[PDB]
Amino acid sequence: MREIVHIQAGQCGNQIGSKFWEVISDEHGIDPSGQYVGDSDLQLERINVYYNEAGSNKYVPRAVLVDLEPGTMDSVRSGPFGQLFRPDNYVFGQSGAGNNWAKGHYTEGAELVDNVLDVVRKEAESTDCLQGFQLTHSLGGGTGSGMGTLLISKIREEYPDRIMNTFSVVPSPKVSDTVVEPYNATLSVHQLVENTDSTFCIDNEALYDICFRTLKLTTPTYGDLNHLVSATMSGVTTCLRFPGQLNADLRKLAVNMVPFPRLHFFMPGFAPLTSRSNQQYRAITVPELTQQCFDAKNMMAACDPRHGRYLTAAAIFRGRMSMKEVDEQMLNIQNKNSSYFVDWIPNNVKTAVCDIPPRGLKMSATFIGNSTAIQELFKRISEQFTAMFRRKAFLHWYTGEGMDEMEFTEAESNMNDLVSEYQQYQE
Amino acid sequence: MREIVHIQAGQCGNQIGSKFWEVISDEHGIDPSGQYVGDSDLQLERINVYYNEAGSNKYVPRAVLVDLEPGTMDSVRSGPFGQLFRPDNYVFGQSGAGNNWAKGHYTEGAELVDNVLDVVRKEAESTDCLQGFQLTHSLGGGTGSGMGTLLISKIREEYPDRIMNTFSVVPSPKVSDTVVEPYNATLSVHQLVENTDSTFCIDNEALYDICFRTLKLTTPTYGDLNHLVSATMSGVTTCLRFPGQLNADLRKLAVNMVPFPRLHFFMPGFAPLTSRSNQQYRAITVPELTQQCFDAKNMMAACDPRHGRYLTAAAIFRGRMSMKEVDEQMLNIQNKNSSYFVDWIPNNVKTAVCDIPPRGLKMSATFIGNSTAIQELFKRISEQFTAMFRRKAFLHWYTGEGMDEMEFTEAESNMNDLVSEYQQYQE
Amino acid sequence: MREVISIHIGQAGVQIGNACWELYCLEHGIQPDGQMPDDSFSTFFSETGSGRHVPRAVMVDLEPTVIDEIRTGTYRSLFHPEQLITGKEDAANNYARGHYTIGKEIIDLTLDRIRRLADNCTGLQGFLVFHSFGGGTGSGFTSLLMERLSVDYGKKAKLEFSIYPAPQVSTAVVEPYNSILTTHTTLEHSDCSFMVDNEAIYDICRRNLDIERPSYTNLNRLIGQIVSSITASLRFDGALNVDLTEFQTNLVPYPRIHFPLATFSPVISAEKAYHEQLSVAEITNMCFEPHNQMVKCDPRHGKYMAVCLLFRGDVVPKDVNAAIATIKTKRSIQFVDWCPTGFKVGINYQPPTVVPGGDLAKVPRAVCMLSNTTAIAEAWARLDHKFDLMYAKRAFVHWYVGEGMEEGEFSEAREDLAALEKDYEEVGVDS
Amino acid sequence: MREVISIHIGQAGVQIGNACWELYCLEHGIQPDGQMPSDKSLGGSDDSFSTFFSETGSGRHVPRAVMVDLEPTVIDEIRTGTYRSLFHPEQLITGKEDAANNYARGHYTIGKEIIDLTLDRIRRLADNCTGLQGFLVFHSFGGGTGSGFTSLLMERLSVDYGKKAKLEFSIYPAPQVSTAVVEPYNSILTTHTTLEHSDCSFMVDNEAIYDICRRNLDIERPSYTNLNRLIGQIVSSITASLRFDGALNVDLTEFQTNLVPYPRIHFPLATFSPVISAEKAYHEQLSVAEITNMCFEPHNQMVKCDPRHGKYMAVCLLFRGDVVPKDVNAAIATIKTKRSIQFVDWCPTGFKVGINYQPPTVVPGGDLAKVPRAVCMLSNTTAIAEAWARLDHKFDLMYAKRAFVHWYVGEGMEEGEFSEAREDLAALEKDYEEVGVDS
Amino acid sequence: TSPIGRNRPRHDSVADLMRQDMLAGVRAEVDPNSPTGLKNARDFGHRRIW
Amino acid sequence: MEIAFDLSTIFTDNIQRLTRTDLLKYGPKRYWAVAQSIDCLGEMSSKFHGWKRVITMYDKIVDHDEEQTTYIMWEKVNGSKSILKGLLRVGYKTLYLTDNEQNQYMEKAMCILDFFVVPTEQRSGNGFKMFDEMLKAENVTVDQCAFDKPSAALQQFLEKYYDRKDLVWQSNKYALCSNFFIGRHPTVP
Ligand SMILES: Nc1nc2c(ncn2[C@@H]2O[C@H](COP(=O)(O)CP(=O)(O)OP(=O)(O)O)[C@@H](O)[C@H]2O)c(=O)[nH]1
Ligand SMILES: Nc1nc2c(ncn2[C@@H]2O[C@H](COP(=O)(O)OP(=O)(O)OP(=O)(O)O)[C@@H](O)[C@H]2O)c(=O)[nH]1
Ligand SMILES: O=S(=O)(O)CCN1CCN(CCS(=O)(=O)O)CC1
Repeated sequence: MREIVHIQAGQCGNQIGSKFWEVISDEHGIDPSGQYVGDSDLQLERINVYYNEAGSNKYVPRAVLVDLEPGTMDSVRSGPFGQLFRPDNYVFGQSGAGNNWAKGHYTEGAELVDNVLDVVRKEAESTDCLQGFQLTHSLGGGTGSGMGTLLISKIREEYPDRIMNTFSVVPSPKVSDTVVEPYNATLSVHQLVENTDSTFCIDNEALYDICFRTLKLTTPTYGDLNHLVSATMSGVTTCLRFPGQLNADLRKLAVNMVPFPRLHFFMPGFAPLTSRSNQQYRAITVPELTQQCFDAKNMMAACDPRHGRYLTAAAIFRGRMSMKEVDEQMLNIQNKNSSYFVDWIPNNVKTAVCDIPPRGLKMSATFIGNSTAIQELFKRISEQFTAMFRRKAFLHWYTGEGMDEMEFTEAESNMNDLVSEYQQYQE
Repeated sequence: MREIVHIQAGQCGNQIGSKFWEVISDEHGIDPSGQYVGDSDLQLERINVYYNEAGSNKYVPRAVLVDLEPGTMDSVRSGPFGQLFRPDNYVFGQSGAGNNWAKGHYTEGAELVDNVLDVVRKEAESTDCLQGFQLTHSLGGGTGSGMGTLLISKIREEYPDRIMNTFSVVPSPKVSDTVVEPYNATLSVHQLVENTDSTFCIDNEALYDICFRTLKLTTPTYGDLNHLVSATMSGVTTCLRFPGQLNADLRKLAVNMVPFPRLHFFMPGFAPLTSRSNQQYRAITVPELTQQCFDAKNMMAACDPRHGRYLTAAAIFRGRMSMKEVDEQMLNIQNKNSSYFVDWIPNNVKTAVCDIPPRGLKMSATFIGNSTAIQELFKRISEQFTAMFRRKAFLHWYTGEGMDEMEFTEAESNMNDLVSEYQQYQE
Repeated sequence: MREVISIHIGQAGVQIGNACWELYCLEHGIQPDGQMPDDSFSTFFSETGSGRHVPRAVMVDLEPTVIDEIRTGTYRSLFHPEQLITGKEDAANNYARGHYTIGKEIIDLTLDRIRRLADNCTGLQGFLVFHSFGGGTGSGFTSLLMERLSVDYGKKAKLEFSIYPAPQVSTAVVEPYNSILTTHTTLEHSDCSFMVDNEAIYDICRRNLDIERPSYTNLNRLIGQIVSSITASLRFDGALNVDLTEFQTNLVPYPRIHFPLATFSPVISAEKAYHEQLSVAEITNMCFEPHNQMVKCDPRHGKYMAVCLLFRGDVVPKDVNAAIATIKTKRSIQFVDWCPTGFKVGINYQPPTVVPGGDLAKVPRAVCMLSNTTAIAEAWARLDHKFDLMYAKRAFVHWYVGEGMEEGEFSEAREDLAALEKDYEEVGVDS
Repeated sequence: MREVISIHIGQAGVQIGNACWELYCLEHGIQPDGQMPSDKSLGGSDDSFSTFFSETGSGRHVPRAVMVDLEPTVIDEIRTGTYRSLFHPEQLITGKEDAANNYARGHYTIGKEIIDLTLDRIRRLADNCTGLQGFLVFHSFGGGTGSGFTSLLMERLSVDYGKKAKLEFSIYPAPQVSTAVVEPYNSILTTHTTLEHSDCSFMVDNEAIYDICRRNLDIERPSYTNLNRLIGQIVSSITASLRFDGALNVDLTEFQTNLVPYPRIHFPLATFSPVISAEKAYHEQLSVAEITNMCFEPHNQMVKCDPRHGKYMAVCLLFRGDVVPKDVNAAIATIKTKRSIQFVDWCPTGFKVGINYQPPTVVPGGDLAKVPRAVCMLSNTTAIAEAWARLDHKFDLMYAKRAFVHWYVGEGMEEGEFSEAREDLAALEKDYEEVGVDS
Repeated sequence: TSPIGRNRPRHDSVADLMRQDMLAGVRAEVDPNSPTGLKNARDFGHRRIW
Repeated sequence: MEIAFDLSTIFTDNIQRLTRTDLLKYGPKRYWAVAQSIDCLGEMSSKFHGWKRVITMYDKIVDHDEEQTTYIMWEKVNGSKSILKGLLRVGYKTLYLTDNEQNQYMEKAMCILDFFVVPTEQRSGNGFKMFDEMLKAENVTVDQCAFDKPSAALQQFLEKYYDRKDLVWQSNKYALCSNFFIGRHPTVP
């Protein structure tokens, strides 16, 4: 009754989406072949949110797997849980955008977006009542960033009323892996501001820092970071699929956390993250859970919230718990840190509780925050873009597909306006 | 009760008949040796429709294999089901007709027609109450196109009231493998229009297109095409062998479809045809089955059904399904495509639901369509015949066997009347 | 069940028969002594009851040196010793000597042997006459033999494989006369005359096979491959079998238009076949190249009328249909407007067998494109020009008229061939 | 699904292609005679062989190579060598007379003889592959054939195809070890064409690789075989991302976008840092940090130039084997914090990282030891402008006296081409000077 | 040498495509040391932590 | 798996040797059962291993440039009906072997082209019987045989049933055992 359409774009988007679907199938007890092997009636109930029916208790996701490189489709199919997806939902081009925003946004992305929209519309029309769309991509690349932004614009044009959540992986200079990432990020920020209901900024630096200092993982790979992002993504929409004492869908979170239309860039997080060595030395009750939630070192946006007060906060709890403890913990964390919250808003934290925790955990909480620390996240990109555009480096690659310097200036101005909007409420 | 005599003429007819008997043996659990190894009582209560009991749990098919060259019949004897047929039912000549209608109809065919009629009469007199005749042939060849028509004339003279069913493979220009096939096609349809009661038009082009688009088979061999035709043949007469909620035998179909004596050319099809990749991810339901039955790409004739108004249609569903769903789906198909059906017939389609699906299949539906679009095949054959007859391209071969140039003129004119009548009711 | 009588006349016909029977023995696994270490060989061999296999062939030739080579050769044990008909004096490249004078000496024995072969049969399909137009006996004796066969077996088919004079390469001074005289008897009695040219096969061997100096031992092997591809439908099963009767029905539009060409597609060297993807489309496309026909003529200057493609080996019918559609899309390959479906297809499952030491390479598939086109009239025009030049001054007609033969039949045959080429020109006209 | 075309021109190009195709045959498990013994590899993810080797129905694999040379000696040596049955006989294009170390002979007089056949064979190869990704061109930068015929073929290919990528692996003349007296003339005449029509030209010096072999391999007196093996290793590591699975796959278009900032500034360097003998490898730890550090030292560059005088502009590190991105990030941080390694101010991030999960293969009998990790550091450094300056100085020294101009003008090539090429190279050096200076 | 009969043209792939219950499901596991196996283990897998 | 034919009327024993000459004799025109068994077992092996195309086919064997031997294990069920319990294809090939210390070899050794046992009979301990029968019939020791891209399960099979471990891998996707005493080195370092 509240179906969600999932779109994966680019290599990072496809890998995070594969991890996300693996985690959801774990939660719903769905076999990797599409069969249902769950043991609880709750998992099968309201399974239509993320899955369709294929007869003989076989369920397939509503995912649309999108990339300009067929190698990503081959890897997804060969990887675990790759048999779960519908083959007709695999849409691909001849070759990747090559880290070029224009290549993936004006010619190859334009040619493939028709097929992608056809698949998305076919999936959406089958739903009884879709709540909205969620999309996973990376801002640093060409294919993901550019053509995912094109998809965002097209879908927002087609479905103006539905909730649009993008879990974009923003680039950071510490863990830079490409050269022309600032150009694509700056060109995508404008589209993300314009045509998204709520976007969850994710950074690789923050995920590596979490895996290194919160966990004690030796040689973390992309799989662990994708699993953390997957856990956050699953915990965001846990109320839609399971009963709870105080439910909250995506629209409720958007209402709570968006004081103003452009101020919807969130900061995700996960509560029960702790090392394997410290499993037995630390309890997992509500107080320490919220303490982690609001800890500055447990954020996936690679920004210190201590440099900017939160506009709003939201901790979506899971598992059996008492609302009194949750409410008093939220009040304590909002009063003891009054310098880290805005005064002009009386209550900053929205609390949601679900009765089903993730498998293997007694209770879990997902923290998302509309802090003003995103100022630094976009300031890094603005600085890099300004430095590169001062001497017009690598610009001929973008101008060779139809772009112009005027569009680059427009994107830079829009992102500067957004960061100024965050700044002027910091005070 | 309601026994059916099956006759295989020519190489293509023999191949199709062998595949059809393999399919039927699979349906009824008949071992290739002729024994019964089935597991359901309903597979044996109506074994007399297609088979004769040999006493020692052996069920020889009621089939007559006729071909002017012994190579095909030797291959059938050495094939997988060489022990099934009665050894004396094999009737053959010394040399083939050589793709010559005159050779296979006037002298070489007529030498063997006496023996063929003798064995057909012997098989027919062994039935409790004969229903009709099934004959499989190809219009493009010489042996098939001539001997089959002569046999049809002889049987119609002998049995004027029994139903006559011919599964003819009409030649197609895109898969043309004979230089003089339009001549044989015209000289065959001349007798087919007057004599038979239901001709199922099959095109190799349409079958290849099905195996490519739908089943996504890279290398479609003749086994696949013969198996498709066999599935259609099994679906047509499934109400004579298994119980069903709604029953429709050959005579019921003949009454329901043809409004006029000469409009008995049908376009068949099959609903559950799906590729291996999409096999698991597609839920087979009555709406999907009906949509695939009425899909233009699923037709087994090259002519597009969208180019002419449907006169009558018949979908013989197989499997346990609710009659309300079937009726609502068929009415929805009629209403959506109201421009594709004749307005002077209120209900344009006949429905039949059987209880026993094909083995290994949960739900199936066989489509039989009678549309004016079938005039396209005859128009193409007429164009080719006119082009070759303007200069008597190969007429000397036919005139050497006793034919006349006036007979060729009559056949072209008579087939033009068939095109005219089909075009008459299409506006 | 279905067996074919093969007759070889003249040195060219006899040597071509040697190559053909070597190829057949290799294909069916028959040793040169005749012993075989199922029903495949029934077409081209007769069971002796004792396990030996005698080929159904007659080697007739006026000069005995080549037949003596056979009788002293490796294959001296295959053929029936009384089937190797011999004479004493050759025709000396004279039509009259082979037609009347020396012909009547052994024509009765040849007819008796042919009747003996036909009587020991149940399913006779046709005749395979191998001869050369330019030769003396291979023209006159062939004419007389076919004249008697058209009387004794008027119903059976007569497939003739004739060596044709080359446009430039010549080995005789009076071969135009013999060819012109034989063109009379080809029309009257024969049913399909797959003429081939020595110069065309020379060019094929020089270009595709890359051998620089072939001496008849590659030409005969190629002709044997062609005839084996033609007759493979009668002894090996497969999809879309093509018997001789349907072959003639599809290939011969009019009684006088019965002179098809011949072509073998995958004729490539051993070291080049290893690095080439010999797809069905590729071989079908390279069939129609002008530099691949075995007759020295340009098919692009004429209109195709009926094309037979006898595919062999591992071939899928859908590939054949796609290749034929590709061929029909091209405008260079022009077909007559009155034959919209001028393609006849045969797909035999048996791949070709390559002879040890042969020039041909081992390939999984092959096709023999047999096209009846109006472009063959150029060769007849060339022989008409040569005959007119040689007959204006009456260069050597005295040798003919001095051997019990009339002068007027020269002009009669000349106007017969003129009528034939006029008929081809008339038929080639689009409706 | 992704295929590239390898074109080898001249003696140096063909000889380097020998090692390149040996490396490819060992890497993809293809025997030198053409057969691929592994039937199971004809399926699944093991279909990587289609990138270089075209498949035939007979089970043989035909490399997508065009070995063209104006003289038949080297190609005949191949045809009598072990790889005689590997290449297609029609692809091995031969002339009758070499270019005699003359640009004009290779460009016009002898070029026009077989340029049409070479283009026909290249077109035939291109029409066979459905996923043509680009062209790999191997040629001696200062030879006769490898200059003139390479120029002609490159301009013809640019006309015919256009948007398809074209990557050149040239043998730049060494500052001191030059085997011919007329090297700079051909070098600067082909500089004009290689700049206009190519996309990424990775020049190589023989002396630099000689020094690398002497130091890192203890090979006192090396030969051309070692140099060819090293160049083949570099090319295999470059193309590894097109045929193997790994995090951060780098396509050719990704490489061009990341590394080439301006249309004319497209002449990078190349180095295969983890080059070490079988003995020193035991003592070395061979981790990501040290192999990344070894890339940037001046003694490991395969062009005889000191990077310290030239600020780095864009670096593409193509890792292989057991590599985890955290190690690459740490190495990048340590490289950026170094004061000696000077980057430009207009490129805040100049590292493009490509990781592959296929460890490098080692040819038996080769000097390179088996390693678990490998990396190619392709840097668009400005310091090679010193090498161009040396080449221009040599050209000026010979052209001040018209040393051998008559040889060139006697084959239909104008004398003004020398001045045109000199001013083009001067413009290229001026562009490098303009780009290198900080804002 | 003997005549060769072929079984590929006699294959009937459609007879299996018409099934709707027979599902393979189980698939082989790629080599962990292979690049595909390494990618599946690193970018498509995770060390369990809760 | 199951085949609607009585395989006991052709095959003289449970595990029947099938050479190229044997397969040519058992033509699909009159002996379709053996060809269908080969093709279906090859299709099952390809489906289980996930290969893009089927590597084991009757036509691919009969027309192969080199002689190959395939092994079939069956079981008569009732009348004209039988089941198939495995497939094994072996043959001789020329391999460019490379042992330790970068020694180059060029020796002729047995190859394991295809080895597959049906899942229902995989736990019955019958693949060992099939391999023992192959070794007895072709009198080749495990020392001088080569494995074409052996799977993991094959690795445990070898190291458990023959105590053969540490399969040294060659460049041609072949993992031959640690027994390189076949012949002298064509080249030494
Ligand atoms: N759908 C099928 N079409 C077939 C099959 N076999 C042949 N054909 C087609 O049939 C057409 C010719 O039919 P036949 O080959 O059966 C000729 P016929 O037996 O009627 O006469 P003769 O020439 O006297 O043998 C031609 O288009 C073939 O491609 C088959 O198994 N299935
Ligand atoms: N690394 C390497 N350098 C080579 C090789 N062959 C030649 N060179 C260098 O390339 C330059 C000349 O190359 P040539 O091979 O002489 O050039 P070409 O243009 O092919 O010569 P012609 O065919 O005589 O016109 C010199 O600097 C040589 O040292 C080789 O195999 N490997
Ligand atoms: O032998 S037993 O039946 O006990 C075990 C089954 N056996 C294992 C070894 N191989 C599998 C190799 S592969 O098919 O995985 O490559 C044949 C099957």
